[PDB]
Amino acid sequence: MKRTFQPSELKRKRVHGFRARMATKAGRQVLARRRAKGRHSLTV
Amino acid sequence: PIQKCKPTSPGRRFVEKVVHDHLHKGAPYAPLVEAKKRTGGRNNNGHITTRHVGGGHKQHYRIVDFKRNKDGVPAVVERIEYDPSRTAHIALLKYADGERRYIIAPKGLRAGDKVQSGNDAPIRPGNCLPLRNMPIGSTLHNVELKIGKGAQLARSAGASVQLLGRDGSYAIIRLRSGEMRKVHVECRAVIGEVSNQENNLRSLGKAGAARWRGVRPTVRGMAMNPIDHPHGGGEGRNKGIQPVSPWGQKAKGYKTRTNKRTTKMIIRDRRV
RNA sequence: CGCAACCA
RNA sequence: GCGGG
RNA sequence: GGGUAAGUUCCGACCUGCACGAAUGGCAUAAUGAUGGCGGCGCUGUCUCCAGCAGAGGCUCAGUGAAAUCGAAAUCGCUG
RNA sequence: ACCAAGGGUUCCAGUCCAACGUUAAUCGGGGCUGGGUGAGUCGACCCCUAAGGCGAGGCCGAAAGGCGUAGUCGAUGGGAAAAUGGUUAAUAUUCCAUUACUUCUGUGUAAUGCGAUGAGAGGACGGAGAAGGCUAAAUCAGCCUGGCGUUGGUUGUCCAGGUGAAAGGAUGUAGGCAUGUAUCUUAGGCAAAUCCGGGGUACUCUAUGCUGAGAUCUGAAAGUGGUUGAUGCCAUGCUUCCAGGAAAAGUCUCUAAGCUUCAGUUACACAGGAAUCGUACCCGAAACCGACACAGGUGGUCAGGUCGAGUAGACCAAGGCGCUUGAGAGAACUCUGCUGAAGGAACUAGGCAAAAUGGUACCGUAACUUCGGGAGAAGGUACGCUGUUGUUGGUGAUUGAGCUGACGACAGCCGCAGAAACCAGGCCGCUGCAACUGUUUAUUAAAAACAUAGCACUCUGCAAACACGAAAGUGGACGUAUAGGGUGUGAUGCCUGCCCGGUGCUGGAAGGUUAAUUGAUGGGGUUA
Ligand SMILES: [Mg+2]
Ligand SMILES: [Mg+2]
Ligand SMILES: [Mg+2]
Ligand SMILES: [Mg+2]
Ligand SMILES: [Mg+2]
Ligand SMILES: [Mg+2]
Ligand SMILES: [Mg+2]
Ligand SMILES: [Mg+2]
Ligand SMILES: [Mg+2]
Ligand SMILES: [Mg+2]
Ligand SMILES: [Mg+2]
Ligand SMILES: [Mg+2]
Ligand SMILES: [Mg+2]
Ligand SMILES: [Mg+2]
Ligand SMILES: [Mg+2]
Ligand SMILES: [Mg+2]
Ligand SMILES: [Mg+2]
Ligand SMILES: [Mg+2]
Ligand SMILES: [Mg+2]
Ligand SMILES: [Mg+2]
Ligand SMILES: [Mg+2]
Ligand SMILES: [Mg+2]
Ligand SMILES: [Mg+2]
Ligand SMILES: [Mg+2]
Ligand SMILES: [Mg+2]
Ligand SMILES: [Mg+2]
Ligand SMILES: [Mg+2]
Ligand SMILES: [Mg+2]
Ligand SMILES: [Mg+2]
Ligand SMILES: [Mg+2]
Ligand SMILES: [Mg+2]
Ligand SMILES: [Mg+2]
Ligand SMILES: [Mg+2]
Ligand SMILES: [Mg+2]
Ligand SMILES: [Mg+2]
Ligand SMILES: [Mg+2]
Ligand SMILES: [Mg+2]
Ligand SMILES: [Mg+2]
Ligand SMILES: [Mg+2]
Ligand SMILES: [Mg+2]
Repeated sequence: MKRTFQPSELKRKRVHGFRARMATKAGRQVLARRRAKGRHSLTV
Repeated sequence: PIQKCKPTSPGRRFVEKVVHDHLHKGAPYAPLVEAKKRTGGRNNNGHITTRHVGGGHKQHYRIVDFKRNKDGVPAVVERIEYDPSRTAHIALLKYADGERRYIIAPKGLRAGDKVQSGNDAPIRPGNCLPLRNMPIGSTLHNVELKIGKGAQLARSAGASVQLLGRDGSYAIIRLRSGEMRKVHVECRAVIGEVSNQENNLRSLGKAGAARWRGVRPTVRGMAMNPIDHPHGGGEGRNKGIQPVSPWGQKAKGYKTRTNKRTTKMIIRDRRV
């Protein structure tokens, strides 16, 4: 069967990347939350 | 005119095609075409705003001169051409100084014929004139509504309007819908009827022919569930409801014109 | 007979 | 509570 | 009525239509359908009624090694 | 076998076997140690743009923000240039050899107008089909080298192996396209133009230019001919059809501005450069997506022989593998197959499943039909090998040899069977439903359901109806009533009766009833 992941690094970086998160208020709140938790990776 | 196809397969039995031996077989005039991408009926927000739209052949937009603002210069017809964007044919005019333009072809216009614009233009099919200088009872097409804007009315393949009579700064014309309207006499019209004129005798013959024109299939609201259409639901076939649109507007006879700004220009509407 | 008013 | 019969 | 030795199905009729019916279309229709029903020729292990044989498991040996379940068990029949 | 994606060292070598590997393991995609990826030409970066995104100002919005102009990004598309051979344990169009090519710099020499952010041309493009010319490739022959056969024969008309150097340069053919040239002139090209477009003349249309596969020449132990022949190339060509088939830059022409004896341009010569990143390895996979070394999934490219229409199929080549538990035994029972007396659907809800049919050529083929079909209807005949004899086609050494395709006629030979294995329609009669091809419940429903061409009703006069959105605005549509939206019906044939009381809708407006508003009257409270 064809499964749901189907990787593509360009699409990953354009949907969930750092600059994609920094481009909106909600994504910057995502970044603030993950810094508050102390995550070692902020984004994909 | 119209050619019926032999039933050599079930999808050909009812294909009535329109055939014109005088249309230019070849590439359009390249300086006058531009790209025209398909919308799918999606707006700014990416939402579908017009259903049943999508697919179809790739098409270029031909730049048709609707304003005809090159007055006093005679022009000669080079060729009549297929225009995928509309139902009428277009004529490629070569003006007397070398400029090339596209216009909506009149009914009997052929290669080699001469057209002109302005106040002085003779009465001749394809000549653009202000409604002051048109004779009463004439058959017109490509009619302005605002001064200087360009032809807006009677542009489809067999369209034409009747000039019924001028009184003051307004000529009264009759439209194809059966409606009597007034237009400022400074608006321009073109003499004659629009070209193609057997466009409505064709028969697509099969579903794929409609798909080639960018039409997607229509689903009846009767065939839906209540969550999707006000006609939806029911055990078996049921339409126990006054017919209505997907958004709940009545579909048989209910009038939807609400523009009060231009109502004083309508002398007599249809249905009278 | 209809139109409209109804918060023990 | 306003008209009709 | 036909078809079968024998037909609640099928086909053709009849009309007493519980409760058909004309664009929630009526009645037909060549072609088409992995569409529903019925019949026939061929062909057969579908069957009468199963027999033999081939390979793969099963079984025994060596190696590795699960699962659901589980109150505890010294966990038979019959009649009540 | 090779790429992209994805992975990320799994690649190679030495060493180790606890764990991992569905068993053992000395082995490994496991552990430890070391090594390995070489580019002006390959790809990316870069220049250019599509869909789309972001978007100075701007418009809109309680705020957050939304849309969008100028612009700026964004490949899945456009834009320079390399071949052959050799080499490592592991890289090679990258290293080496040989022979090329592209584009930049400078430094000169000789000539002299250079020209943009503007204008024009070009890049620039669909489906299908066909004829030809070619080439790769394959095969046979020739040539070179070796061989003389465990068992009859094998010094030949025998056996086996090997053996055809590319890019590039020159040349400019088969083919394809445009009539070209000169001169005068000019309501166009945001202003200019010697340029493009438009006019007029004279000669030309057995003329000029562009383009162009391949051949030839060159490169440069055997190393040369034939046949067949592409899906590759000419060819972004040609013909035809309608549903009418990206953009921008690089490129070329022109002038504006600006310079001017310079700078810039272009011809040549000399010298020097072409950065950066990727490059190992895996690709129907044990390395990617599926929790696994998982019978699944994964885009593109290459793809030989015999027979064959074929990329089907059987057996093989190159290449790669034996699928990471085996050994016995040969019970019931289960699975997967093969055969089966006599019968032949009696089975069963139901011929479910199996069996059967099956190729090529020729003969023959009903009802019905929308004249196309039905139809491969149904059904029947022949088919192997050997020899003899005929017609014919294609290439074309020297008109026509050698090689090769097609079609027959006779005669014989053999078997149970000649379509020999593999491969490869079962058919017919009556009937309901849906015209038809399509679509659908990913994962128990493929259908009579949905759609459909056609039909009808209705709305819509354009700042359209309608939809999305808070608005700005966007779609409808760069469309204009032969159009667009909604609703039902559903090819076609013949047709489609009656009812306007109810509920809708459309028209009408005499009267009744009726909101905010307005505030006449009357009543009260206060007290000079
Ligand atoms: Mg529609
Ligand atoms: Mg439903
Ligand atoms: Mg509802
Ligand atoms: Mg019902
Ligand atoms: Mg029965
Ligand atoms: Mg009914
Ligand atoms: Mg009726
Ligand atoms: Mg009805
Ligand atoms: Mg029976
Ligand atoms: Mg006991
Ligand atoms: Mg290894
Ligand atoms: Mg072990
Ligand atoms: Mg290892
Ligand atoms: Mg924006
Ligand atoms: Mg701003
Ligand atoms: Mg860019
Ligand atoms: Mg790309
Ligand atoms: Mg390697
Ligand atoms: Mg094509
Ligand atoms: Mg011997
Ligand atoms: Mg770089
Ligand atoms: Mg490699
Ligand atoms: Mg493989
Ligand atoms: Mg799984
Ligand atoms: Mg395995
Ligand atoms: Mg696998
Ligand atoms: Mg095969
Ligand atoms: Mg038997
Ligand atoms: Mg028998
Ligand atoms: Mg029975
Ligand atoms: Mg029985
Ligand atoms: Mg069956
Ligand atoms: Mg079978
Ligand atoms: Mg159907
Ligand atoms: Mg189907
Ligand atoms: Mg499906
Ligand atoms: Mg299902
Ligand atoms: Mg199913
Ligand atoms: Mg229906
Ligand atoms: Mg019908």
